[PDB]
Parts: sequence; structure tokens; C-alpha cells
Amino acid sequence: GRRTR
Amino acid sequence: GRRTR
Amino acid sequence: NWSVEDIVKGINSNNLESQLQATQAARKLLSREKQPPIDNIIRAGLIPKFVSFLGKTDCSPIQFESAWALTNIASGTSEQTKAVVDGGAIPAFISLLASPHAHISEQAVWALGNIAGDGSAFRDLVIKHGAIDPLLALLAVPDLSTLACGYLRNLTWTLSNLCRNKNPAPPLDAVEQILPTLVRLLHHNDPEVLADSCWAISYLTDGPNERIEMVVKKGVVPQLVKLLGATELPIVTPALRAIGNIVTGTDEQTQKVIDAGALAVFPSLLTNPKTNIQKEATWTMSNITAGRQDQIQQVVNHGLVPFLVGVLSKADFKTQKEAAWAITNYTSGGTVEQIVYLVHCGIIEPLMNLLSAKDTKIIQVILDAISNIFQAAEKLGETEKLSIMIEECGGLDKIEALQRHENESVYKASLNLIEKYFS
Repeated sequence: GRRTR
Repeated sequence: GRRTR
Repeated sequence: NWSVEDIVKGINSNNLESQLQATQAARKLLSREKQPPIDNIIRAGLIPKFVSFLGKTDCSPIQFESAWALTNIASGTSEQTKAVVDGGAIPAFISLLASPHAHISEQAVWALGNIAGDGSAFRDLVIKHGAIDPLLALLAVPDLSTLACGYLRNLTWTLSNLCRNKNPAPPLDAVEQILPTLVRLLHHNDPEVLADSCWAISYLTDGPNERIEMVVKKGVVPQLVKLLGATELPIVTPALRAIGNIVTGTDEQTQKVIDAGALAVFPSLLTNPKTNIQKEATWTMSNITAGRQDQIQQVVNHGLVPFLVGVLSKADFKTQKEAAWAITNYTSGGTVEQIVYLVHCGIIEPLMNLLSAKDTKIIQVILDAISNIFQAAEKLGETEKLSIMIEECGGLDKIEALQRHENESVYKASLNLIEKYFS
């Protein structure tokens, strides 16, 4: 999924 | 971040 | 240049003109490049005096000199910024925002930007003292072009510090109050104003989807995409960071980035000479390939799959690892036809070469992508051709050798691939 980083 | 004058 | 003792003697004279000349001497000391004696000035106990001078409305020269001196102290370490705050400077500087002298008001804007930029605690303390209303009032003109250039740049930078830092993020009502002015600055044709406005937007989008929605709901995405294609690196960098933050939200928020035409800029971003630009652009791509199948199709239609193959083939390792994530997200959510097109573009060979990297997670990311591609080949009954392709690149050697990797997540994936498609 989306990888906030 | 912070700047001196 | 005076000594600290002579400055202390002049300030303790209780002669206003002697105090003015001593304060100016302190400001010139604090303005030198090589080692300003900030701690010596603090240890001399001069900060409370400087703060008192900020309220001498009848002597604007000493207001300016003391504000300038305090600004240079507040620009130093966190202990030095704290000493300025501990002297009561926050409410005094906020009162100076209403000064009829532009150079004095600008100095207060500058000082509050340094204080707020220390961290979330001082940022929220500046907000609690009520700095936002007088700051925004300085920008309440029909056309920003009538303001002085340096004055406008200082206000933009200070506003961006009020948007900065997490744990916690700035108060929602403060962000809502600032956003309309921030959108004005994001459309102002000055490179420094644009850069700092983009940084502020990148701060506000670095959070949960509710925070991202607040920014998107101001219509700034088309302007961000426009600034994404600027020639100034100090503008593209925060613009790309803001775009990358927005595509970490919902698929509808990601779709507005695509609808604004952002994917047309990525051929140059994914080949940019600046390593950090390639890394963040590939990171942005990984979060787009984690979206819907129609959004994956947008990546395909813009010709971006060959560019992902290229970044995976040759780039800095941190960029290559973002590319491996982009492929795994692509293969996880893509259709069979989209996955076949990815292999046809030559993804297999550079994918196998990175199985020799020492980073453990990138090996797990690649093995997941290889697993997803096999599942697409199972639906087509073409697992034998994929196994051959992986063999002729030397990848079977690496998949086989990864069974005595110590990490337990790797041998399971490697063994399951060896059993099901090779042995």
C-alpha cells in the first residue's frame, strides 16, 4: 500500500 | 529552519 | 567592535542614548560571521534589557537595534532561542508587528519566524500569543506586487515555519486561517516566495488524509504541477515533496494529481541529475502504482514504465529501492495485461540483479514482485517461460542462494518460489 514516508 | 541576519 | 563588558556598562547606564549606542554595538557583534559571542551576551544578562527596549515607542532606533540583536540570538541553538523566549520576547515582538516603520516590523516578522521554527512547542506558543492575525494583516493588500520584495520574502518564510513540524501538527484552525494567504503566495512570481510557499504546502500535506484534503480543497494541485516543471531546483524540490505527500492519501486525492497533468513531468524527473529528485520522483511513482488499475494504466499511457525499468537498472541504491517498491505495488494491483506489459519492457533482468544487494528489505520487496508476476503467469499458463527468463538472467542462482539468508521472511519466499516454479 501507500508508504507514507 | 532558522536564519541569522 | 566593543567588548561585552563595555556593552553591559553602556546598557546599565540608564542613559537612553548611551543604551542605544551600546545596543547597536551588541548588534554589530552579533552580526559578525566568525563566531558571534551569543552565549557571552546571554551570560551577561542582556536579553531582558533588549526585550524592554522593544517597547520604547518614542525611540524607534533602539527598537530596531534590539530587535536585530535578539533576532540573531534567536537564530542560534535551541538553548539560545529558548533564552530569547524566556526573556518575554514573544509578546513584545508581536506588538512590534504594528510598527509604522517597515524595517522594524520586518525584524519582528524575522524574529518570530526563528522562534516558531525551533519546534512545535514554540510554534504553538507563538500562535497562542496571537501572532497569526497581525502577520496576515501585513499581507492584506489587493496585489502582493506592491509590497517590498525582501519584506514579502520574510513574511512567506515566517508563515512557512508556522506550518512546519509534527508531533503535533499545527492546530487545524491556525492552518485554516493561514491557507488562503498561503495560496496567494504560491501564485506570486518571485522564486524565493514560491520556494518557501511550496515548503509550507509540503509541511501541511505531510500527515493524515484529513490534512491532505484541506490543502487539495484549495485548488493548489494545478499550481504545484506547474511549479513541478520549473527550472529552479529550490522550487522543484518542495513542489515534488508536496506532490509526493498528496499521493500518499486516498485514490481520489491521487487522481487530482494525475488530472492536473503531473505524470507528463516525470520523464525528466526520473532522469534528473540531482539524486534526491530522482529518489523522491520514484517514491512518488511507487505511491501512484499502489492505486487503482485505471491509475496504473495512466502510468502506462504516459510511457513511464520504461523509465521505471531505467531507474531500476541504474541509479543510486536508495532510488533503486524506491523503484523496487514501485514494481511491487504495480504487480500487486495491476491487471494481467499490465503485468505482461511490464515484463515486455524488460523488468526481469534488472529485478534479478538487485537480488545481490545487502539490504534485506529490498530482497523481500523483489521476491514479492517476482511472486506477483508468477501469479499473472499462472492465469495465462505461462509460468514455464517466466521460469526460463528468470533462469537465463542468473536469477535462479540468487533465488536458490537466498535460501540460507538468515532472515526468515526471505527463505520462505525463496523456497516457495523454488518449489512451485523450478523444482
